Amino acid sequence: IVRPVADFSPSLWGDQFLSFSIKNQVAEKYAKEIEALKEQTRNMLLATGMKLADTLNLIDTIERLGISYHFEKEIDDILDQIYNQNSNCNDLCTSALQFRLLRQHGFNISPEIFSKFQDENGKFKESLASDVLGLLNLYEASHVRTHADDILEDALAFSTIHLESAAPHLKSPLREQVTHALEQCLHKGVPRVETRFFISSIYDKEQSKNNVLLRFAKLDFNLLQMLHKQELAQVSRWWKDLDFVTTLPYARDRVVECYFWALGVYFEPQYSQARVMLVKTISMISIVDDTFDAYGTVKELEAYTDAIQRWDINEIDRLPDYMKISYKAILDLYKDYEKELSSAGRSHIVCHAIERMKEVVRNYNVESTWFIEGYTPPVSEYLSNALATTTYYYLATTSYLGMKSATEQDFEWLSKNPKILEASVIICRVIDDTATYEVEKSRGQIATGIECCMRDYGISTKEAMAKFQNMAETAWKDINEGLLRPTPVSTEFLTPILNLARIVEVTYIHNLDGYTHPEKVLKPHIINLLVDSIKI
Ligand SMILES: CC(C)=CCC/C(C)=C/CC/C(C)=C/COP(=O)(O)OP(=O)(O)O
Ligand SMILES: [Mg+2]
Ligand SMILES: [Mg+2]
Ligand SMILES: [Mg+2]
Repeated sequence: IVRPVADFSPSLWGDQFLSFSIKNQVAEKYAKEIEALKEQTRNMLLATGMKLADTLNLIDTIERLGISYHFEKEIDDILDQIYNQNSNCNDLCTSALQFRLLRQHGFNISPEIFSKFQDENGKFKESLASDVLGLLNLYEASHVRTHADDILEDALAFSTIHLESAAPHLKSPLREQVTHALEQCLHKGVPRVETRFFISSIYDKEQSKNNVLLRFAKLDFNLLQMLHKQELAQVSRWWKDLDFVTTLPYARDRVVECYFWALGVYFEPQYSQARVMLVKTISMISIVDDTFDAYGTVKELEAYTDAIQRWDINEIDRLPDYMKISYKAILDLYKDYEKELSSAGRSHIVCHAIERMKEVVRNYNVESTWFIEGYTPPVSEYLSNALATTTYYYLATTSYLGMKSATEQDFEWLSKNPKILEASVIICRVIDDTATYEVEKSRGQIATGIECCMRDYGISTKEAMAKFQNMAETAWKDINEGLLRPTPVSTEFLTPILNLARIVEVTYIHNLDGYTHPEKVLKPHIINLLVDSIKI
């Protein structure tokens, strides 16, 4: 008796990532020049007597070039002084850039800086329609607004229509920059993805470009990439020596895509241990999801759920043979995590990710019960269960394990479901439900998010999808507020949550599943970050 037929596609990568040997003489040549270039760039930033506009473009450029992680103190000192001087007598270009940079760094600059660009209605003067650089910087700023910033309600609609109108007659590479911004704003994009584009497609082709910065950025990207390929190789060998590819054939083989996810949360060198731990957890929870979703009967899913709650190797024999495989690999993974952290006396913190995982599994089992019964809950009740099945409470907790500065007090903050984490989870939930509604409705999912929304409020599929779209917009306003100073925990521990929200937006862009169907969205990203170097 049982089970379903297989419909998931295999790893489109094969074994091309399994073996990477660093050219050690090259790695050392790149690092040699980067040291030199890094200090020239420090002295650019610490130059006395620059104009406001010149300082902001410098800082903007270093950030989009992806080398700003080298200068976090310098950039901060400078923005703090800009914030505290209240300078605005400027143009739309400089004002909007000033607003965006300060807010992204948590400085609660007043949105009244924009009042001089508006009439008596809080609607932007149409005489600004001929100023393309002003419109571009306004467009990017409009994505960083909060609930206190309703003066900016018109800014996205206003800049968009006039950038669309101007774009075809613009010189290059400006035209390519405007066209790309309309597809993907800076604030909600994945940082490595935006950096690759900017270095190669834009800055490399500017006539105004600074040669020192460009070469710095190219060498730095390509050097980090060698690190990332080493990480991916070692994770690929771990996945292979597990061999779920042949013994648990019902599950997707997506370890490379899971690594891309992890790289989106943080790309810097100091988080290499954190990235390796995170990707192992993503790929394992993905197998557990396919067990609930694509193979296991209601009886054995109940046994799997209770074994996860009790968390004890003694429990394996109460499970079907095929569940013994994954269950043992899960218990083993956390015993590994404990050993790796034993060297800095941080083993005790592992228990936090584990409790979050038990929670994910309970809700997988509820979601299954709803399916068998054909139950369509209220939107209220649907959310109470379906928020945790995004796994985002659990990946956020897991992202802290490998960060050497995460303290127990940091995990306690996160355990209370703070507002910035709840918003990141809400974005994942509603975007995934909008993108995959038809996919599931076709194969009997009565308990799908949009369908609860339709039955509850008594509305069409169009109106349901627009209410979800709107929940996502509210959630971004709450993320943006959550970054403002004074912060509840250090900023280092907020950025991973923000980056989780960015991954959703990039993966589900234009509205179909990019994780299940990687060749859609992710394949070109993975090639640009992890296969092709930037050509010097
Ligand atoms: C939610 C999400 C996009 C997570 C991305 C990162 C991650 C943990 C992937 C694991 C596998 C997963 C949740 C696939 C979605 O399919 P599904 O339809 O079984 O997921 P669902 O039950 O959350 O809709
Ligand atoms: Mg599922
Ligand atoms: Mg699934
Ligand atoms: Mg789904």
